[PDB]
Amino acid sequence: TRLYLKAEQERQHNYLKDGPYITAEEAVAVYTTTVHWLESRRFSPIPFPPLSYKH
Amino acid sequence: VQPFHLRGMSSTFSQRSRDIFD
Amino acid sequence: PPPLLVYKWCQGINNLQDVWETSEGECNVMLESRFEKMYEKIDLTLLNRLLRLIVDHNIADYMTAKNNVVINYKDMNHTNSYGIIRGLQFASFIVQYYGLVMDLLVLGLHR
Repeated sequence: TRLYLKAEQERQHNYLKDGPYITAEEAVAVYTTTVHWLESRRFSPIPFPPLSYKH
Repeated sequence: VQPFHLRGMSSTFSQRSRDIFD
Repeated sequence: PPPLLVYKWCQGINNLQDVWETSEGECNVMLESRFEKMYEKIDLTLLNRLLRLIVDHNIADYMTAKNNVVINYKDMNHTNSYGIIRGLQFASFIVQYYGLVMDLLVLGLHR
């Protein structure tokens, strides 16, 4: 448990040091892909429950 | 609204995050 | 129950249009695989941007904000910034939506 904690604390600091491992273009690709899929299905977003949803 | 901008980040990591996530 | 899933998968393999005919050199391929390190390689900012399309933005900020917290084991404290906290309550949603984003990459939009 202590060894895995020392590994996790090391890899999180390595992520904070080396920056994000994802590029911007792949993020734009998956974002526009999700946009095209959700606009293809006419998905209505989940609203916040205002005062009394009665469920 | 008013995007998240994780507690954490250093200077250059904030710069890279603002570059690739905006 | 998952054995019913196996039974319906076998029935779906059986009920295709001429699935076992190999007189003209056709082939059947069965791929099975696992997404390696699916739980540890979710960036939280990308998760928030993909999560703001389906819910209210305060809900997505609450779902992203819980993942950025300090994990403790009896002497050891470290903050979490990469990968989701898999033991949350609502985390069962997060794996099932993010993996949906994988289906648009593997299967393609048309199929």
